[PDB]
Amino acid sequence: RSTAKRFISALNNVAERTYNNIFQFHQLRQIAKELNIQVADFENFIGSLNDQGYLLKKGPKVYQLQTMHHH
Repeated sequence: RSTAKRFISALNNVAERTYNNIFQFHQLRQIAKELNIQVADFENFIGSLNDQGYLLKKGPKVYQLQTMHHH
């Protein structure tokens, strides 16, 4: 769960700093690579985060992060 938490923390910070909660699938993958997250199946790792509520699909390739922000 530490890995998923670290990944969500990264998305939360990107969204806060950029005033933008939209991420394409491959952009999520690039962030995961930068954090050295290695999972068996990235698609269903993302799918699990969708199931948990962190990401909502906006079409099959794009996601909206569900987060509080400060700005």
